[PDB]
Amino acid sequence: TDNDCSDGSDEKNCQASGTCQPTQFRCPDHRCISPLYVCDGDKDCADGSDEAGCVLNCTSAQFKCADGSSCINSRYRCDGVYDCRDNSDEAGCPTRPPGMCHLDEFQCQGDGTCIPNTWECDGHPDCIHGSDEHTGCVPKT
Amino acid sequence: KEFECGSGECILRAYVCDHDNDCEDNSDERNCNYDTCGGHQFTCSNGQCINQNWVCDGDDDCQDSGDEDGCESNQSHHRCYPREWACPGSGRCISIDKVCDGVPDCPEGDDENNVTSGRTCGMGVCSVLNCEYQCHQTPFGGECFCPPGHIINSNDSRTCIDFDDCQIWGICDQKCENRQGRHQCLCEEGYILERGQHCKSSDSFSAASVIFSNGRDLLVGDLHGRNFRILAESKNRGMVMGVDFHYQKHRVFWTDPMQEKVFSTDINGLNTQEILNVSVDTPENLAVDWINNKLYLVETKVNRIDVVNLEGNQRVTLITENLGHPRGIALDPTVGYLFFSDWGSLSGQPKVERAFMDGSNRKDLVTTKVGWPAGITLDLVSKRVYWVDSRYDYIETVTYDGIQRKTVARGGSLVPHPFGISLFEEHVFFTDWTKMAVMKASKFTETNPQVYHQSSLRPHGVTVYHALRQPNATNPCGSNNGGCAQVCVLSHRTDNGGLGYRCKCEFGFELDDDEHRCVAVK
Ligand SMILES: *[C@@H]1O[C@H](CO)[C@@H](O[C@@H]2O[C@H](CO)[C@@H](O[C@@H]3O[C@H](CO)[C@@H](O)[C@H](O)[C@@H]3O)[C@H](O)[C@H]2NC(C)=O)[C@H](O)[C@H]1NC(C)=O
Ligand SMILES: *[C@@H]1O[C@H](CO)[C@@H](O)[C@H](O)[C@H]1NC(C)=O
Ligand SMILES: *[C@@H]1O[C@H](CO)[C@@H](O)[C@H](O)[C@H]1NC(C)=O
Ligand SMILES: *[C@@H]1O[C@H](CO)[C@@H](O)[C@H](O)[C@H]1NC(C)=O
Ligand SMILES: *[C@H]1O[C@H](CO)[C@H](O)[C@H](O)[C@H]1NC(C)=O
Ligand SMILES: *[C@H]1O[C@H](CO)[C@H](O)[C@H](O)[C@H]1NC(C)=O
Ligand SMILES: *[C@H]1O[C@H](CO)[C@H](O)[C@H](O)[C@H]1NC(C)=O
Ligand SMILES: *[C@H]1O[C@H](CO)[C@H](O)[C@H](O)[C@H]1NC(C)=O
Ligand SMILES: [Ca+2]
Ligand SMILES: [Ca+2]
Ligand SMILES: [Ca+2]
Ligand SMILES: [Ca+2]
Ligand SMILES: [Ca+2]
Ligand SMILES: [Ca+2]
Ligand SMILES: [Ca+2]
Repeated sequence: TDNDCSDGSDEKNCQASGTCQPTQFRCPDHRCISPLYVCDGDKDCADGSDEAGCVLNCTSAQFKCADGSSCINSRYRCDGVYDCRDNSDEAGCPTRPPGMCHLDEFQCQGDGTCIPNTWECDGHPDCIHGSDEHTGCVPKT
Repeated sequence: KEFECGSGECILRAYVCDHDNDCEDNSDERNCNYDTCGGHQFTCSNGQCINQNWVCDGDDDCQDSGDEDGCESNQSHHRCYPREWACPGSGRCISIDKVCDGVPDCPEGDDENNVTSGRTCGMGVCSVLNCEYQCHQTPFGGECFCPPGHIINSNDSRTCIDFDDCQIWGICDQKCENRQGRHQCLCEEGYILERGQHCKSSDSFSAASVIFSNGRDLLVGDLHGRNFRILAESKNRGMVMGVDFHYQKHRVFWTDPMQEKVFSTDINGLNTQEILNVSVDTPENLAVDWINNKLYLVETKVNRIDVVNLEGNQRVTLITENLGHPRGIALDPTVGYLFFSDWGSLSGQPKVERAFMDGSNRKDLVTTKVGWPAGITLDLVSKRVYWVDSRYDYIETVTYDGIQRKTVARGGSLVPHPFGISLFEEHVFFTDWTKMAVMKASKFTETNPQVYHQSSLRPHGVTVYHALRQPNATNPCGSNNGGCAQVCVLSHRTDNGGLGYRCKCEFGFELDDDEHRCVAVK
């Protein structure tokens, strides 16, 4: 029922015989439909026959909401933004130990804030009293 | 303190005089204020007013189920109908004139002989039933059939009780009364009754024509398609998108998304001029308030609904909240509603929305099983809205309050991809993007829509050019611009303490505390 050919050639002689192609799924009394729309989170048939009764699936590059309501991309896991409705993504994210900093971070002795290791001994005092450019830093020839 | 009934009982003041009997003496129900409901309320059978949002939500608030009547899309019949038979499979109803006639006249085809069941069509035990009217052949043998205004009683096939034929879909095209002859049709003023069922336009009006977009140009023809005339041809690879008219001034308006402009012309093709060319980029559809001299416009680059005068000067945005993908628009200035469609909001929900003619009191008129709702048209005499859907591929109708949902067409073979729709008297003309033609359809029930004009391109919005399509009504803003400083936008008749209008200010101003005088925005 979609005018793909832009001239209606792919929708000519379409009949209610209910004899869709093997690949195409058949809504009970609505239309045939492509597999790529079966179980895709969207009700494409009138009665939602193409979506009801199925279950979600995920590659190694995706993450499951706790309630099974979505398969979000793994990039959005532990990002500071609630994506899943049940907030299953940002729960259990790594917490910086009390008043310290992660392994990837130098800590400014002047105020306790954290900056990446890549900024320690880089010639630019990032910390508020220049703690990150201490005299222990190797001189750059 | 509280109100004490004549029978010796205390009842709270809030529930005193609210259509609730309370004390058996009905002391609180002898007096009747129970004034008529406002625009924002639904009116129950017993006169109780409830908020519009309570309608078809699942709660029988009216105590009469008047607000929960047929919220479903006519999934199945209710005991079928008199002088009709029920197909078990899908709830389709056909009459005895088709049952056992030798042809499968419903999807299951159960109404004929089948080798898998052994049911045969002919007489039978009906000789013992002794029906009130007649017997006739069914695949189970002889069964009862009864005249108009005769339906079988409670689990008593032999007994027929009088029935209200006024409740059957499409018994009379406009109006019906059941006090005489078990039913009788009648017509609104301006129409004239033909036969005993159909009301047609009186010949006292000039003519009736249908205007539609060929997909490139603006066409026009008669109601039978004998002759077609190109009204205005598109320039610079233009595209006629959405069309509407104004019978009083003989002007026809059409939008253009490719040229990003909105035009207007006389019916003769003279004086074609640009109405708007600023900030209008994808005007999907259009509508005209014919009594207030306004042009309501749809925009989809920045999803909003505008209102501008017929010449295109005074502009103000009405709806912007959660408008998602607005496609369809229709209005009834005589009563004062605005109907518009939305095939996806900022919230995932698609819906068909109702609002006052100034954007106030938005309501989800139809929410369930709505898919991709498209252009909307109104039956101005029966108070119903007709909308088409491109996802679930149906043409459906609900009343102004969203109750009594009935489907007039359905299926991938019937209406594979409707876009635009318009009513005249008994026919819905609807564009379809798959069969690539403007199609003529009966407005009650159709087995198969007829082809009206077959195009080489995707057609678009259709309208029927006639005077009766724009009934007369008084103009609330006629009394010296309604007192508003800049712009007078019409609203519900019951809004603004019955004044029927709300003042607005053009872009760059805001309303003061008087709601009459505009002040420069800060
Ligand atoms: C809404 O109201 C307007 C104004 O009352 C109606 O327009 C007018 O309708 C009358 C008929 O009642 C027309 O009179 C006829 O005009 C023709 C042409 O000149 C003439 O041959 C007839 O003998 C008769 O005089 C009138 O022309 C027409 N136009 C105006 C501006 O007055 C309109 O029909 C009403 N519409 C509805 C749907 O109620
Ligand atoms: C999908 O589901 C199957 C189990 O039915 C599983 O073995 C497979 O790895 C999943 N594939 C993808 C692409 O998620
Ligand atoms: C059948 O109809 C009679 C009519 O009086 C009613 O009393 C009875 O309850 C009905 N029985 C059933 C099972 O519908
Ligand atoms: C818009 O229309 C006006 C009036 O015809 C014209 O003066 C103006 O140049 C137009 N602007 C554009 C961008 O077409
Ligand atoms: C329907 O028609 C199709 C056309 O490809 C096939 O011939 C099919 O076998 C037919 N019958 C059914 C039941 O699908
Ligand atoms: C965050 O929780 C984890 C649990 O493994 C660690 O205990 C971490 O030290 C916690 N940090 C804070 C501040 O709560
Ligand atoms: C500076 O010289 C030392 C040896 O004395 C190292 O080779 C070092 O790598 C040099 N600096 C850079 C930037 O390469
Ligand atoms: C009913 O009351 C409404 C306001 O709720 C309007 O005032 C309407 O005009 C009234 N109807 C009648 C017949 O007076
Ligand atoms: Ca479709
Ligand atoms: Ca799907
Ligand atoms: Ca996240
Ligand atoms: Ca540094
Ligand atoms: Ca009461
Ligand atoms: Ca309710
Ligand atoms: Ca038959």
